[PDB]
Amino acid sequence: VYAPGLDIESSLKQLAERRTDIFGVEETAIGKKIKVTWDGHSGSMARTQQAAQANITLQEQIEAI
Amino acid sequence: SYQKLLKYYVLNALKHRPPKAQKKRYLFRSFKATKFFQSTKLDWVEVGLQVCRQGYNMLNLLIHRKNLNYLHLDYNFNLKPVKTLTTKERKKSRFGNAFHLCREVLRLTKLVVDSHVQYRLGNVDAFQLADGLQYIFAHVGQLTGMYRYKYKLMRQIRMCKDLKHLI
Amino acid sequence: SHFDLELRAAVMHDILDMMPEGIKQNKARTILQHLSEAWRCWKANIPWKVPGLPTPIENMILRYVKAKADWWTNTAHYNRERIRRGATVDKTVCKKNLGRL
Amino acid sequence: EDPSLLEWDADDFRIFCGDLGNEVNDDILARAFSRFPSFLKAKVIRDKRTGKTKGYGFVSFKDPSDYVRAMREMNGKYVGSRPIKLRKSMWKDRNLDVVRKKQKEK
Amino acid sequence: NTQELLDLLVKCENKIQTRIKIGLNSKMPSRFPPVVFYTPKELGGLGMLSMGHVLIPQSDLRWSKQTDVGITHFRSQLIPNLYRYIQPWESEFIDSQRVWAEYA
Amino acid sequence: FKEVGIEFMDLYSHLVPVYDVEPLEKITDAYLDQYLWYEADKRRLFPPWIKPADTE
Amino acid sequence: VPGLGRGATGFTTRSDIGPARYEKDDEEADAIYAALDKRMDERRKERREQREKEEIEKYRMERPKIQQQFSDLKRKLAEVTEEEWLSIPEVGD
Amino acid sequence: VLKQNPFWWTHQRHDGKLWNLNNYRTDMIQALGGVEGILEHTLFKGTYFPTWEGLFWEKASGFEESMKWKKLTNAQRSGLNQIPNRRFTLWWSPTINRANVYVGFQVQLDL
Amino acid sequence: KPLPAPLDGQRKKRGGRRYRKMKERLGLTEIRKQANRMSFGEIEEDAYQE
Amino acid sequence: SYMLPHLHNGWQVDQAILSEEDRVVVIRFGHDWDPTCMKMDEVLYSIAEKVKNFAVIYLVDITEVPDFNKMYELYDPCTVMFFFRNKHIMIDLGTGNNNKINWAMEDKQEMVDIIETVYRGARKGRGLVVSPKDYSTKYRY
Repeated sequence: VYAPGLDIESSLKQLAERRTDIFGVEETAIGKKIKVTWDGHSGSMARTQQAAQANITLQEQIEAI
Repeated sequence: SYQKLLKYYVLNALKHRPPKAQKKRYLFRSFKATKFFQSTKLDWVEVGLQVCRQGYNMLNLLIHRKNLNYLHLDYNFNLKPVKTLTTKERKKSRFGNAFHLCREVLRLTKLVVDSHVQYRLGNVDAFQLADGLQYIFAHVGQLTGMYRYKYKLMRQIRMCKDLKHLI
Repeated sequence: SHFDLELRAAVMHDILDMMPEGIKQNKARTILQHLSEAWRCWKANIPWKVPGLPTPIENMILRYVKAKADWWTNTAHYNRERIRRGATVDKTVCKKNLGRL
Repeated sequence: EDPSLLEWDADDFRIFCGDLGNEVNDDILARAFSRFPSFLKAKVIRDKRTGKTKGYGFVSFKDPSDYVRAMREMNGKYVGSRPIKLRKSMWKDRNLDVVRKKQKEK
Repeated sequence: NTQELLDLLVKCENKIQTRIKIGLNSKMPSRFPPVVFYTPKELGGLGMLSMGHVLIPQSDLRWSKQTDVGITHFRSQLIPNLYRYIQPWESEFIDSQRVWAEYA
Repeated sequence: FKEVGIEFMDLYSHLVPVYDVEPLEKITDAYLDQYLWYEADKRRLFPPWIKPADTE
Repeated sequence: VPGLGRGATGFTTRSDIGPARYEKDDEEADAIYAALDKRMDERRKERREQREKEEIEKYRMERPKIQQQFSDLKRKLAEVTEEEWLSIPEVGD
Repeated sequence: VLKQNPFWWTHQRHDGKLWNLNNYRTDMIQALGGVEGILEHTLFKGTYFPTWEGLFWEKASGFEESMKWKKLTNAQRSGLNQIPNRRFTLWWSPTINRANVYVGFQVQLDL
Repeated sequence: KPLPAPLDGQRKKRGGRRYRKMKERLGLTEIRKQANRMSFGEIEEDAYQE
Repeated sequence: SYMLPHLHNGWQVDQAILSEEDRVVVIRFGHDWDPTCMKMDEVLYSIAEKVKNFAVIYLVDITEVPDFNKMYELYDPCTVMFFFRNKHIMIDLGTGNNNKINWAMEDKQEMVDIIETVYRGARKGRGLVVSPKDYSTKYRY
């Protein structure tokens, strides 16, 4: 079905924060307010997988800190 | 030729507007202030060959980015395929206009520096060097072909033809 | 062009802002349907009065409908001026403009 | 007269399921159809010497009543990688073809 | 008598022809043959009426035919216009008066 | 009488109203129109300067 | 899981659309290049931003924003009570 | 009546038929180059009928009997309406599918 | 209500009886000759009268 | 507003694609505040309940979920893609590339036709289907 009321609020608040041409009576700027991804090539999963594992373990290191 | 030269002179004079108040920032002074650059005094022909090689390297670093090697770029910046291309491979090879514009600019630079190195070697004298340079600048339309990737350049080409007529 | 989508989003956000969290999980869709029904009633030239709707919300909806109606009239007139003066258009635009006119 | 039609026949009803994905459905038909009503026999016709699935398979059901619900609820149901088509089993063997030929002249 | 109307007519006819060609294929052709448009409906064509100056290329009129003897080649100009076949209003009126007096 | 349904033929220059009337009333109106025109022509209600005429 | 675990595979047309196929020194180099770009931009930034600000201010003076228009009705809407809030009918009638 | 009438000024019953175009049709055929010259461009000779005297078209017959009456979706109606365009294109293929008409890049149909 | 899922029919496999009335409602027979035909070659009637 | 459900990361997106088994999954990649996405999302909202039987719609924010940009070449304002049983289905719109839509159409009827054709073809077993209209020309006269 359609999204719940609180999800509608989540969407609307983000739209307001991103569009001050309509909402947000402070200032302007259309889209402005006021990371490794796989390239789809099979010969790159090992590098991409390690990067996510290498980043998360660093995130785990940050988590320990 | 006379009439059109006058036309563009008048157009520039009429459309002129006063410049704007900048803050006087200097690109090469900033580069020198940086640490990746250093100064030296070189012969112009040496610098020209240097720039030709560097431009070739830059352009060649842009085709093999996709790891899709079916296009070969020679040292005169004439880009041709290495084989017959499937339609899918033609679509992959398809490249934007800006790329070809830069390629043809570097081609013109190559032509000029090659003329200068010819004179320096001795294959031609100073008179033939000057004749070749004038021919290059009056026939950049025939030799290089930038009008296929930017049409406003037909203005430059026809103006250069008119200048040739006048001289 | 999409002033109507913009206005609808603005009014929905404003209404939802002041509504307590314990009721927005259910009444958002109903208030949107009320907005649509009010617009339909205006387009059809019939009286629209929901007896149970609180008067402040009714006032806000009336303002929304007024703004959308103004935009609707102006855009219909401008598009018809285009088409009549002579411009390239398509069957869907021509039919929608005919309905509005 | 293949000696392979004497395993399902307990006075049960055989549904012939065609349009099966060749790569799969060695026993996934049994896995799907075991939910109703209980353990049963569901074979897949995989020709020998090639290991390639010929397509159609057969499923044996205890009652005509359970078979009705099974057909109405699995006709076109996504099994494996293809939807399945269900029809009635023919088993037109000799003991029945002789009777058919006898009836023809009558 | 109206010079603007002739230009409008030919522009609109070209628009129709281009619409048909675009429907045929996404890329506009060069030197499309006019036989397809102007062949009569009952003969497989569109039977399009013309009020412009369409010159049929001499190449298009070549046609062959084979029989037991072998192959034989043959030929046969501009498309007719509607106005040459429509009768003027002035002649219409004068002939009407005359014919109806005769009938009386 | 009943209600007549109105739409608009779209000649891009201007819209032309088009009315759709109930069939029985259409029949009665058509008969009345024919009868009135015939009798008016018989009695020469409309002088010759009212156009268009049936003849030209 | 990145999104390759789906077993999917991308597609490419044109060898122009983005990518190509980042350590301490690369961070320093990127800081250097960002400083270079900002310093080059600094020429006319002040005048450009001032003109933009004045133009938007005048445009808003001449034609306000939608939520600005609806601020009054929103404020008054604040008044209504929770008892009315959950009693709102539905268009089904 | 919603339909626009081009002959809003005359009635066939009273004024008669004020024009005539049979001569125009015959002259159009002659100018296009005679029935045989016209037929050259089509695919008629590929059908291998002995002559063009006893032939007849079948308007709106299609591969589905044309299925003119049915409860098809809008897309299916669109396909049923594109069928005649397909027949026309096949009929005129010999003179539309040539290098003179369409420029470069030729491609062979598989098999 | 949503669009129904565009399944085709299982396919009228039994005929006559009810089904001839099912088509006699709306899809009854027709001329089947010289009403569906165009008669290629000549025009017979006047020229342009589509 | 956009009452349509939103996906917030790559795992959610791929789980959404793998959840459906007999309905076409439509995904709109783009920013909700871009006007092109505004119009396209309005059309999708209009047709969502009509096509609920055989399709499910989802919206994806490029910035929130960028991991698909490289593989799928998501760099236009708004793009629409179709999936069926984890298979990316292609449509021969006539635009030159069959992978996506990459423009905001305004007729809910043609959108419904496109989704229906994709469903028909994918269920039949195809990986590419032919649109019942050629969008090579805008058809404006």
